[PDB]
Amino acid sequence: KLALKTIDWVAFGEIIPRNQKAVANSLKSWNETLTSRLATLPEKPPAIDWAYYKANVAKAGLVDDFEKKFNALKVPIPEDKYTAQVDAEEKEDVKSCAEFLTQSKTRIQEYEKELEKMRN
Amino acid sequence: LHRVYREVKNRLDYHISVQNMMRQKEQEHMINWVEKRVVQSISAQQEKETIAKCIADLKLLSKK
Repeated sequence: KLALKTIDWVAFGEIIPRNQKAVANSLKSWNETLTSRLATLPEKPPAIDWAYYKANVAKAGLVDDFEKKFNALKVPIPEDKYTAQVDAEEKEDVKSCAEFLTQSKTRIQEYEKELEKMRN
Repeated sequence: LHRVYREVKNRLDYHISVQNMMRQKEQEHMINWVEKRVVQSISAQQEKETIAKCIADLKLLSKK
């Protein structure tokens, strides 16, 4: 079972600069593609009627050999060598997060200070 | 996972397809071999020219 950070798409639409809409588009479709894909690609494949094959063979314990070999062959799960995003994120927080937010707050302060005066 | 399945099953099915082909072939030459031994039975055996006039005169009759 997978974890999958939930996602509201209209927000995602609203955070991409225009010069980057391209990327964002491809990112969306891949997701959709990928999703469709998993809907159709089953967790595991059909089993294998070993008895039947054992029932119709000719080379001796080939089937026995195979059933054994099949089971307790552990297929590797692919390394996630791909989360450099975590990094590209933390980076854009240096950027977006703090820097902008800090300045926005300060501007909201002065505005407020400016409404202060005007009350008197 | 799917690939392992397909490939193994594929190796298995090969044996069946082969086996099946052998059977067919052989039983071709087998039932066909029948032909050339029966074309030898009538062409030869002058006593298979008697079993000719036989079964055949049993045609005219029945029909009528």
